[PDB]
Amino acid sequence: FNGSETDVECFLGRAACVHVTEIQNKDATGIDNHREAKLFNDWKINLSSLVQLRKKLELFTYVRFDSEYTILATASQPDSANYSSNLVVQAMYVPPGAPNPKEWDDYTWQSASNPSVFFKVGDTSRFSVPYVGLASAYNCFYDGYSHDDAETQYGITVLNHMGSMAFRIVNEHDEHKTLVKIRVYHRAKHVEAWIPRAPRALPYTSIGRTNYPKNTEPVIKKRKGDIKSY
Amino acid sequence: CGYSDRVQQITLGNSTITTQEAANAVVCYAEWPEYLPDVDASDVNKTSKPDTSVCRFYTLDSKTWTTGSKGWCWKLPDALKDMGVFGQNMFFHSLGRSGYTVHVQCNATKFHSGCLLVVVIPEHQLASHEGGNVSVKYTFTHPGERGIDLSSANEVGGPVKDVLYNMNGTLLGNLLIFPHQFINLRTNNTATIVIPYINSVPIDSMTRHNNVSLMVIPIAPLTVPTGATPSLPITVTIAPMCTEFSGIRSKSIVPQ
Amino acid sequence: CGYSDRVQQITLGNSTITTQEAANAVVCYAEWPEYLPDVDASDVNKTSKPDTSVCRFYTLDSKTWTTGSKGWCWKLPDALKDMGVFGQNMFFHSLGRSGYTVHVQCNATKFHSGCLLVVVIPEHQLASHEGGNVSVKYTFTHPGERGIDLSSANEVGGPVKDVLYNMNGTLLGNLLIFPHQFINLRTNNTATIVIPYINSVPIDSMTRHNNVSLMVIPIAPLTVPTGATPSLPITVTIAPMCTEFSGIRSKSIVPQ
Amino acid sequence: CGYSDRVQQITLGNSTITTQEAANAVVCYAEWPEYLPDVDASDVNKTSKPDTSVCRFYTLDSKTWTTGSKGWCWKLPDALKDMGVFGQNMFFHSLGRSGYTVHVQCNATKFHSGCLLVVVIPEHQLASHEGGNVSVKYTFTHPGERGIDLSSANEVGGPVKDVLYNMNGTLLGNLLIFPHQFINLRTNNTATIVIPYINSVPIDSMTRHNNVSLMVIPIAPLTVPTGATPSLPITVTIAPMCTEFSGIRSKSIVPQ
Repeated sequence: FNGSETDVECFLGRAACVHVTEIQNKDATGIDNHREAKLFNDWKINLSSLVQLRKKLELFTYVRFDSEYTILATASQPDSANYSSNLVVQAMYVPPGAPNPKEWDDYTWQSASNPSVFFKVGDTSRFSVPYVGLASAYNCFYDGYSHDDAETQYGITVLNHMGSMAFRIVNEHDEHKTLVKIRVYHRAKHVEAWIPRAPRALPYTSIGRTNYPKNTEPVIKKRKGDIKSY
Repeated sequence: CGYSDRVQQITLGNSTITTQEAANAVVCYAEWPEYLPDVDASDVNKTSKPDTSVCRFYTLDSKTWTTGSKGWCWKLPDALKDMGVFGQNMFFHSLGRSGYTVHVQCNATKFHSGCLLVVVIPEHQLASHEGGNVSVKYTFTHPGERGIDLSSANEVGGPVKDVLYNMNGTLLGNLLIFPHQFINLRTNNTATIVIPYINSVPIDSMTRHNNVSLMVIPIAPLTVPTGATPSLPITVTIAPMCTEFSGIRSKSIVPQ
Repeated sequence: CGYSDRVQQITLGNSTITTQEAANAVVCYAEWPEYLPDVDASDVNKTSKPDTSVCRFYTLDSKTWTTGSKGWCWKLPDALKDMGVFGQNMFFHSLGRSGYTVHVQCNATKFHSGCLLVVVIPEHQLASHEGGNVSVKYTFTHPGERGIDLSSANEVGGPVKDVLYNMNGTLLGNLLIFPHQFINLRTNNTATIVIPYINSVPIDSMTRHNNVSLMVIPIAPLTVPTGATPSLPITVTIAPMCTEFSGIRSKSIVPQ
Repeated sequence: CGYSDRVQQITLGNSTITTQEAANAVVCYAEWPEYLPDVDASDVNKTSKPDTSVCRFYTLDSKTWTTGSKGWCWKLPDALKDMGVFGQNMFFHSLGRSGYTVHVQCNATKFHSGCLLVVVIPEHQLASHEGGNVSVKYTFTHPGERGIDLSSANEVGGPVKDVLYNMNGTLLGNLLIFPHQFINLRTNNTATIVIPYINSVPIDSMTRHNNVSLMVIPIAPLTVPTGATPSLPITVTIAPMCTEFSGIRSKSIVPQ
């Protein structure tokens, strides 16, 4: 049938929870909790977290996306009571090949041409980031380092980077506690896949490196008795 | 007259192989090894055409399929590094387009029982012997002409030698959606795979990037009749067809 | 291309045999197995047509041609008694018309030397082990799927096991005016005999009457090369072709 | 259908040989064995035509190619002296014209490794065992049906038995500008040489003059698989074709 059920576009185009995070806004410095998960967060997007622990995309070799990040932010601190008074959240898609913020009140939240959105807490925002790929397809499964020269990092192959999401709060006034949970749902459009690949045996042990984990249990099942079935 | 198998002269440059038993051909996909990545740039062309002098059948060293053997794995564009005019074009330039034609032949008598699986795996990333958040540092990956040599040659620091996971985490009988052909000693003694060029970037360095791993692995063990030698040879020949390079009128000398 | 022997799918009902080496065919006489005993009775027909569902290739048990072996003999319409829909049509009705097609196959390697004689003998009356004015009481005649089994299985009260007189008083090399074909391990490994229906009465009970004895007998002894097994298997398959029965809209149940 | 080698009935007189494996034919030169030495003498002819009754395939004794064997040599018009109607025409007349057709066959199984060289040498003068200013007195030259039998049968007074000098002073691998064909047990088992008549005088006595020596010699030694017989047979048959004699209505009786 020519029905979009078992084709590739329906196959990968569902929206899945990636990158649960939890931020707040307190003060300039205030109480010494600034850097780890508070006042801002950068993700450095990678579908390597929870696309069923990298399976359906790893079934193919070469893909091309057109992503739709739908950021669902919510107020973990009782929104029913308060902790939501115009709590405007700022998202930001920092493209690959651009500097990353590492502070809440930092210059690259307001800089030039960095796509940033603002929405109410407890509401959503829909994106459409086009195919930001260095290669003509996303090399999800690549053999080779970056150079025999200086060589950027290692065969993680972050050269075909997709982007980097940044989330922060524009608010003030340390007298109180708030907490905001942000949950982004990636969805891929117009997915064009190439070069089918045999599936993995184990759940993985690394991102980027196609390593199979040590100390394994048997992935295949013993016969219930002998070759004699039933 | 009688049997008329395609065993005539495939002579090509310095290479005059023409050793074909049951000369049936399986190509990787519907795409043949094709030269042109585009038409033109609306300009006069001095395009690097080495197909007149790269299309030789560069054979390899022969490898001895014993009963206690597990498999062999060569990284295909980097197996031919220290050899041929193709290797000197590989170091001499940087970037090149290379479609390959791989002809694996196994000498076997009528009396030998066994089966082989040849398989061409595009962009075969490797699994480490460490098996953690580290892999081989690409010294142990592609020795060239010697292969990874999975048959009971275990080592430390580089790739794993586990044959069921085929350095990939995948599964052995599940590997056949890659291009493949079975060498059945009842039926045939050789196998041919026609490999077109495959990369998301149309032109690429083969010194840096390992396009293809080639694996020949025994699925069924070889049972020779007793009183014979418990070893059979595997010979693999590569004919890089419709091969292109980039560094036209540019490259002077780089020694390594 | 090359050798193109008739080894294609002879699939027929539940049977998909298609094992033919040198697929030459010898029919019994000039008459093929033919359905119609007449045209009509100038009347509308509900004639029993089971050829849609009787024409399966009902194989037998395999029998091991050793060096010390003499022969095997099955009574053909009564060999298939406890088996198939044909056997249940045989007890279920009484009278039936059954032409047969017998395909005897012997697995043999290139190295085995010997010859067999298959022979189809119409109305083969038996000679007793008593050899007087008494024969077998038709309990020891047709065991079904097991045969008389002439190879050194001597018994008392029933038929003789003498192979030169072939339970007939006749002579071994004189037996060939019956339909026959020689299985020569130099040349072939199988034999086919096409048996049309044969009886002086056009329709007859096969529970009572033994139409055909089938004999496979080794004329030349089997000499295997030493170090191999001194045994070769014989497989015989029966495809009852153009088979007809009489008891239309009549038979309810008879158990036995 | 399939392989269709020319193995059909070459029946000829009392001879019905038709044993041809890979029945390719090499003739000595461009000239076929042809009857007529001229047209006529402008006169009515009673020309001796024995081709109706001389063209039989007169075979020889078989000779056993062992591993320790060197070669065999028959003098061709005088090998057939004590035999056939051709021999009685040879003593019965004096002069005759005889073209020959020599078919050397070697029985060999698939498992035997070796090569033979047949060679037809016109006017093969002999080298003596004395090796001086004397040769054989033509008693030890042509025993007939037995040959010189070079294989380790050394003697005194007659020809040498040295196989490299082939009783000629010539050299073994240099011998092939004479008509020849190699019997390679991988490829063939027999050889045919078609010998037209050759002499500077158009008609000549074959009792006096030895036209042709026929040599069959093993270039490569025969390696049988162990456990088999270390001997293979050589059978040579001569069919004198387009054979003519001179003594028409002249010869009464000469006994010897």
